[PDB]
Amino acid sequence: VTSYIGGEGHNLQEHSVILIRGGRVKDLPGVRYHTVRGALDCSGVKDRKQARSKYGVKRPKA
Amino acid sequence: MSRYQHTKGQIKDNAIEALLHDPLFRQRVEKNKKGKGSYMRKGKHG
Amino acid sequence: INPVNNRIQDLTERSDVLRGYLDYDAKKERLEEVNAELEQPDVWNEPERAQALGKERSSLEAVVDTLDQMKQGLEDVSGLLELAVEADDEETFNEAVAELDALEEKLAQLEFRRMFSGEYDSADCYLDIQAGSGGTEAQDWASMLERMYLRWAESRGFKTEIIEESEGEVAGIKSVTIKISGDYAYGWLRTETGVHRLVRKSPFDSGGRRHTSFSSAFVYPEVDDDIDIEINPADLRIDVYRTSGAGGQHVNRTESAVRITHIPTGIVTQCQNDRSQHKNKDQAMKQMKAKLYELEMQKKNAEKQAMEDNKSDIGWGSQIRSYVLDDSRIKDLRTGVETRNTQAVLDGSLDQFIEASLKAGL
RNA sequence: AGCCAGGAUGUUGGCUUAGAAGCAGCCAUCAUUUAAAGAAAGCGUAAUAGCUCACUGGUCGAGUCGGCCUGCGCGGAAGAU
RNA sequence: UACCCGCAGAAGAAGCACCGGCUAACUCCGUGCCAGCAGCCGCGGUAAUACGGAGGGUGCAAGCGUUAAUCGGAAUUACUG
RNA sequence: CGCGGGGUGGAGCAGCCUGGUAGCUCGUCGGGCUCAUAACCCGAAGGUCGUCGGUUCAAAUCCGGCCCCCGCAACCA
RNA sequence: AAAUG
Ligand SMILES: [Mg+2]
Ligand SMILES: [Mg+2]
Ligand SMILES: [Mg+2]
Ligand SMILES: [Mg+2]
Ligand SMILES: [Mg+2]
Ligand SMILES: [Mg+2]
Ligand SMILES: [Mg+2]
Ligand SMILES: [Mg+2]
Ligand SMILES: [Mg+2]
Ligand SMILES: [Mg+2]
Repeated sequence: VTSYIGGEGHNLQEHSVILIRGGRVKDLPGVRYHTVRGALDCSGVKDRKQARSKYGVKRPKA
Repeated sequence: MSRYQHTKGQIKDNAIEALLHDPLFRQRVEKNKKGKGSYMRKGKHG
Repeated sequence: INPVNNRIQDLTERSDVLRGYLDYDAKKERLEEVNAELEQPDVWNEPERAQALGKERSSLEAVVDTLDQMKQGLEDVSGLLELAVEADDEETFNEAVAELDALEEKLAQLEFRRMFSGEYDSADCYLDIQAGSGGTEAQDWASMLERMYLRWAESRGFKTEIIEESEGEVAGIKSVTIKISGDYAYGWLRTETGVHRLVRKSPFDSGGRRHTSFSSAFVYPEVDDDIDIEINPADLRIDVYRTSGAGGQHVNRTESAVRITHIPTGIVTQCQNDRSQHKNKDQAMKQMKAKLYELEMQKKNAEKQAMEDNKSDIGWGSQIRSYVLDDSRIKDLRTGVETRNTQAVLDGSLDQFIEASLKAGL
């Protein structure tokens, strides 16, 4: 299949073991899946402070 | 960074030209706010 | 002496710019580490390494040395400027001027080498402009670009020649090929290869909407067409043998058929059309030559294919400039240099972009 | 012809080169201390270094050197009962 | 063990989603069809309550979101209808 | 290798037929037509006749050489 | 007579 990569910037490349979750992208032809940010080889999105759950971003400890 | 997967297959002569004749470098036409293709059924916040 | 002062002022600025582009501190550091490596007596035991390191060192040293020379010379000139002005000693002033000139020349030389370090940079080029997906608007944009390029080339002293022009059915051009002859023509233009972004309200659109149209420039140097070299009989195996089916008494005996084989490559050409062996060989020879030529062409093509594939890999990065006419601002995406004089740029003030690009090395 | 000795100085001539110190070349090819010593003929080096040579001093004590002309020979010269 | 009594001191103990419309909750800055968002409709091309951050708010709460899964809405297989 | 035919602007064709003369269709350029493009209308330009020699006063044209193309023929054992 | 944007 083909799966969308949400968020600004990703560490992904060839032979990268990833988790996909489902959910189709209306714009993209044939895309039926979203990759899960913050699971397996896929990293969380950098510098996010809101909606972090969706993007695998840990709590900014202060 | 990520590679762009062009819809040109196997480029033989010139890459730039091929890219130009691709969806990547398609024309972007603004939708009118006033004038011709200007009518909005529902507003952005309505 | 006001012009001299102005020149002095300029020179420091350009030196600073050069340093910025070079990344001077890093270079200095590299030179230092390499120097340290050099004096260690164990490094000359490995010969291949050592020569390479030496090669690396020298250029770096030159870069560094020239840079501070520039820093010092300017300062000296400034010091002597005062003397020229207030004390009114003429000979000293003249000397200072001479020194400045020398320094300027040196700077130019350094910048020259930084710029035109590539192999084909001195040669003349074919600039190829192609209109995009837009339509009439795109064609117009392409035409505009072509015009701009022509203006630029005339400006510095290059000879333009419109080789091929495909004209737009409504307005502008569909495609154009321009031969640009002159000293370091390709080196000056090679940076302009890429897709150009026009943003303006279309005059050809009936609605009058603001369009984002694209058009590609493609600069390639006029390579010298190498002579197709004569293959040596040492590289060749010539077999002679009897023909298939044949048909007669003299045919059964005679070995007219010729098999020519290239030893380095492994290509074969057979010929048995003629009765005469010699004639067959000649024909076979010709065939072999043709095959070799074809192989050469194929190899050339394959390499070329690799190159663009790599170029394709950059994708959206082939977009080099953005010509916004509505907000009145031109931006080079590669360097980051911006100007609000859009009309001036269109007329042919590309020097500001081009030079910076060259300095960058992109 | 052997044999024993020296075979230097300015000097590593500059340049262009990654380096070039007789020997990568490009080019000049000088003068010096003089018995004689090429800004170098070969080997050698990352390049120097190093090892030879040219010419010269000493020993030794009679012929010697290499061109020309010709005579006769040698190699070049491998095949199938 | 449950349970009860005493001891000390606010002490050791709050997050998650969302805020264009559906759908409860809006502004400023940053970005400029880019980056990105999105369940649908669509948002973004230099004043974005739709992107990202902040302040303010709303809903849930030791959970809160996302995905998958079934029924519902869907009278959209209608026996009722 | 032999016998023929050819090479004439961007293109495709003529003329070469007994040497002096450069034509047709399309294309190119400038107008006009349309809101614009196409079509259509008007007006122009553009050829060292593959190349090198030869002979007539004179060569696209005749003759020869060379380069390129297209046919044909390249056979009997 | 009259094709297209
Ligand atoms: Mg003999
Ligand atoms: Mg509301
Ligand atoms: Mg804003
Ligand atoms: Mg929303
Ligand atoms: Mg937002
Ligand atoms: Mg039902
Ligand atoms: Mg023709
Ligand atoms: Mg006639
Ligand atoms: Mg017209
Ligand atoms: Mg005539």
